[PDB]
Amino acid sequence: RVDVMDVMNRLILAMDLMNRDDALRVTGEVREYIDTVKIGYPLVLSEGMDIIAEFRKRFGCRIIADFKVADIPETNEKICRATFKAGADAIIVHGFPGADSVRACLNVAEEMGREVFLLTEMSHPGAEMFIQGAADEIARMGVDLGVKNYVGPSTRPERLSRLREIIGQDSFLISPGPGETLRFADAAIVGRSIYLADNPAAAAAGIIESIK
Amino acid sequence: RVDVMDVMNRLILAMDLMNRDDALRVTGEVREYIDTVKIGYPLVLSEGMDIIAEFRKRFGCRIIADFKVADIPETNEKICRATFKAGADAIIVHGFPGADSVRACLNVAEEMGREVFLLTEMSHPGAEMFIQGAADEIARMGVDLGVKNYVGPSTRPERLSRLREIIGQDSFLISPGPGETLRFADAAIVGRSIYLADNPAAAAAGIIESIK
Repeated sequence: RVDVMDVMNRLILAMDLMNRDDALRVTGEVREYIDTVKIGYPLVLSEGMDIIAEFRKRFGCRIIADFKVADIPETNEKICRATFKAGADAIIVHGFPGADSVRACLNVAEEMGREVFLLTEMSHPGAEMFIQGAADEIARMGVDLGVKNYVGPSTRPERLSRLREIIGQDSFLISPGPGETLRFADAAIVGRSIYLADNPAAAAAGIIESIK
Repeated sequence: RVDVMDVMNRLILAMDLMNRDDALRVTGEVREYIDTVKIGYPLVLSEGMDIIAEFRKRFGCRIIADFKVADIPETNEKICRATFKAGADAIIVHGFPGADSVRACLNVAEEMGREVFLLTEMSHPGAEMFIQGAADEIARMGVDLGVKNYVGPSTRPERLSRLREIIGQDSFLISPGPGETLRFADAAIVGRSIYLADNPAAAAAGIIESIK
């Protein structure tokens, strides 16, 4: 599909290291394989929001800010604006706080020509308490709102199938990573297997060969 | 109660401005009235995490990082660690992602001798979709885990009495403001009516008068 983003090799690097030197080094090594890097609070709080501009200027990669935005609408607006001003191409937002909080993010994205990803579900043990039960409704809330980009877990492939069912084949979906993840998701997110590898470039290359 | 924090005059400043000069100026002006300042991502993402150390060194105020932490346990750990390293006395965490994500924050707080506040409920319109229905259970989850500090809304006083009922009289509870708020909460949080006032110092003093 043409109106959703193109992620090189369907593989997104989760750059979860907290040290700038380490983060830049690994990312540089895999740039021939990956053009989209997901950055979280661990790195930006440790090293500064300026690191986003650094990734983009050094490597020309797309940056997804995995900030799991989860505040009231006014605060969400401010967070999204500060994040997009720093250069992020996209931001990941929680749906649990409801439609107004999501729309606040969509508004700033509209103003600044950036993207919003709705996080529908998480896969860590405690997610079963509240998140899993809300996930389908959060996905539908996104769809009813024209959200185009989603994040789903890939510890349960069949959940991805339900999610893909709700958001349609048109929507852009990314999920952690693998063969059956990519049967549902447009791109897989990979972290440790790359950034902790003795040879990250080889690790990335290896994963892509599997993706065939 | 002695094992819960003392907030000067039961009044917490919500420092929601995004530029460092304005933020420091207002906070300085109210330091005679307020010793506890809540700061959020809008300010720290715009100006850097170093601003926390600045508030503390300049004014000797307690800093609560309103980061609404809402990630998986490992990432929550890293977020709390970076935040406490930067000097925050306390951090606010979402309960919706479940007990393991909260406990991760409690672990780092235990290691570093800092505090965790559990956010039980929000009051913005979209909260009715998912958060309000989960609020009592999130509060009970906090209690079952010995969380001692809580954040609750103050747009519905009766919700505060429900929350106070669940967490007990021993727990520390903070909520937006203030007269009816302080029947239930230990301290009220105030933002705009102080930081946008032509005379913040007078605004603060004015509010404290009404609290007697």
